[PDB]
Amino acid sequence: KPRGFARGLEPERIIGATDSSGELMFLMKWKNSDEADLVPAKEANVKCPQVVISFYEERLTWHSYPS
Amino acid sequence: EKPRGFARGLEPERIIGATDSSGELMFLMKWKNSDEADLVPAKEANVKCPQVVISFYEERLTWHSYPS
Amino acid sequence: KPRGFARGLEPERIIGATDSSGELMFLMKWKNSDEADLVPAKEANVKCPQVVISFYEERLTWHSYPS
Amino acid sequence: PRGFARGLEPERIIGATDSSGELMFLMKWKNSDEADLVPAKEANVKCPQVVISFYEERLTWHSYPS
Amino acid sequence: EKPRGFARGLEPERIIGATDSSGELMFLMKWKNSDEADLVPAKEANVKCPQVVISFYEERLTWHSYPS
Amino acid sequence: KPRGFARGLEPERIIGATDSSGELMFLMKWKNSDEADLVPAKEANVKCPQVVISFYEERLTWHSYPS
Amino acid sequence: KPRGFARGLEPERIIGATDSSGELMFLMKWKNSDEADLVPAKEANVKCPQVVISFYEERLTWHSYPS
Amino acid sequence: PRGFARGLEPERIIGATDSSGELMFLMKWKNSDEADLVPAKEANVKCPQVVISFYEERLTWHSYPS
Amino acid sequence: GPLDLSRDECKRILRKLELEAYAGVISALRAQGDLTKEKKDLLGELSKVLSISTERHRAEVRRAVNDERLTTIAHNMSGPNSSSEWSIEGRRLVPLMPRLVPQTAFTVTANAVANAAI
Amino acid sequence: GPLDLSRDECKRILRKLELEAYAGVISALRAQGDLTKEKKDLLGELSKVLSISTERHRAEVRRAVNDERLTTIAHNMSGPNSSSEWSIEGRRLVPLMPRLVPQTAFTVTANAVANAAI
Repeated sequence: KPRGFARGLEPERIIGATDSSGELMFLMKWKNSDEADLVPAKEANVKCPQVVISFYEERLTWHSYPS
Repeated sequence: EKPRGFARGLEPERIIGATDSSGELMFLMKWKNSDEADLVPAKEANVKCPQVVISFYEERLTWHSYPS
Repeated sequence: KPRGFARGLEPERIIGATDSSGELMFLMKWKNSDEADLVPAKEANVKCPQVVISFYEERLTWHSYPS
Repeated sequence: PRGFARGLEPERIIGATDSSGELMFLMKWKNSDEADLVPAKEANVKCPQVVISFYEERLTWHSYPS
Repeated sequence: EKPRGFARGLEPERIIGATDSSGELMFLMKWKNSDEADLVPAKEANVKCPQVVISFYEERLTWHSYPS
Repeated sequence: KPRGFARGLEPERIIGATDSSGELMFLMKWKNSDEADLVPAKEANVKCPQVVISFYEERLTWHSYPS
Repeated sequence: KPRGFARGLEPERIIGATDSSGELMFLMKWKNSDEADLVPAKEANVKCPQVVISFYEERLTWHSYPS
Repeated sequence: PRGFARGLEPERIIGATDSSGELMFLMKWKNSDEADLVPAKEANVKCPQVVISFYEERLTWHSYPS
Repeated sequence: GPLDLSRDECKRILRKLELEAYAGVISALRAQGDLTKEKKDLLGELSKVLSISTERHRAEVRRAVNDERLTTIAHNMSGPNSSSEWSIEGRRLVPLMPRLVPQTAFTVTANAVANAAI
Repeated sequence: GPLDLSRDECKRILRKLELEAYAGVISALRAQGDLTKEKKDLLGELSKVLSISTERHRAEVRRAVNDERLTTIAHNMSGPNSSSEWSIEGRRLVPLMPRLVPQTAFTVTANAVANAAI
């Protein structure tokens, strides 16, 4: 079964992110499907830039700058 | 022994997570002027910082069938 | 004629929502009235925050996803 | 004039702030030592990859306690 | 029309010269906080800034026959 | 025994000077006394400034020199 | 007649200075002679350094720094 | 330690002041970015040409009016 | 000639001098040790006089905090605890979130409604 | 390695950073125009915090006043009268005297006396 963008669906909203795999991955909810799956940030950055920007923008908080 | 959650006397900045434990909704709260976020009961946050709670939900709203 | 919150009625509960208009709108059921109005979340958020929160708490969704 | 009005190519965002009430980015333009603030709403569409690069580089993790 | 010498209300810093004119000893006075030095009668300087006058003379003292 | 200004006499006039001792000294003639004392210029300058000035004013020297 | 240091006399005190000749010259009073004459600063700087230093030191005044 | 106590060769005097009550020179030493104040009485004998150079370069003329 | 500068060129040079001047003070202060109230007030007056914005200021602080050489000098001059206050002074907006894990993969999902009055 | 600096080397670097920092601010301020009370007070606080002596300060002012490029920038930014106050701030001790001329070739000459009591 195809997964990620291979499902040919439209990005709705990124639900979460993680780099535990060695690269940044986004958990993507696609329009009209409640089955979300992982997509590389490298791919999402290109295919759905505003969806990626929204994910980050709505999670901004002030934080001290580490040493 | 150290204060936790709202007892730290900090102003809420933004909720950055939510989970279930023992059977109660909890929010991982990022407080203003502190890098250390911690858990607070949703029941408490709903009353003390409603707009912060609403913002958390609103910016994550998705649809079963996308509207047109 | 007054519509939505302008009717001066007490909110009972949000029966539904939609953002197809460009902004999030809530279908509000008012106490003592079977005539529901679509009102801006912008307004509902400050007029009846607990009613809004209750709406979101009924739809909490945690995702399970393939590795 | 300032911001995108300068007619310069965005190079990279060096800072962000919501002190004005809206999200603003301190933009560093190509071939220029002078950086100015531009609305995030505007940078988002005019240079989406510059904005994404900015955020991705500063992504900060915070685990749940227990 | 502008004030000259002690009338300028400045404090003496150092006398940098002395000459004869019309038949009266005059001192070229360098004033504190001003680059412009001007003439003042020795008669006046002797009274108003004796140590400044003495310093001018003392540091220029020479001998007809050097003492041993 | 008290010498120089320590005699408490009123200065009459400086009759001469010399700095062979390492510092300028004035040979002071005191009023009502034919016994002159060599006193430090350091002292005479503040004790009797006008007497000192008078000494210098009698010896003003302007130089003429070859080109 | 020899002049300046050529007179074989000892420097006592510099009386004045001028660069009107194109170079800095000092009017030198020699010990035991009331006939002072001009000597190049370049020469005096080497032959009687303390006499030159004294001349300058006793003429120091605060002054603004030109543009 | 400071001044000639540093055991460095004097390079040039950059300033002078009598604020302390005695004439002091701000000395710049060879092979060192740190300058310190030294008594003029001391510099006069230890490096007379450095002192003379300092004064000669700053010699300022003032004519008599009339 | 070198001194034949246009009004615009003069403005550019001045702005560069102002930025370099501010950066230089930030570097020197960071090297001395952690930020203090005295130094914070001084920087406030300096940024005012040199027309340095708040966010340019914070970026310069981060630059200095991130400099290992200045950090090492500070450790030698005033010991550890030489960056806590600087770190707060150089605070920035960042996407802050827990790494994705099923138990935290959260979202609110709703069934969209119609329109107007119903 | 680059970060292996002795305590003494750290002190030398810090002192250099402090001097360059002060010099940089002097240059920037001179380029803006003439010295003002506001700027003088700022420099006083800066020299205190950066341990810059009064005479090192005056020497830096003279350096900036003597810089034709900074002077030219100042003239373009705030017009003439851009150095009167700086010139006073950078005041220095100088041998001040009239050029030698017979009428001014002056000295006090005396006949030396003996010693002790006479």
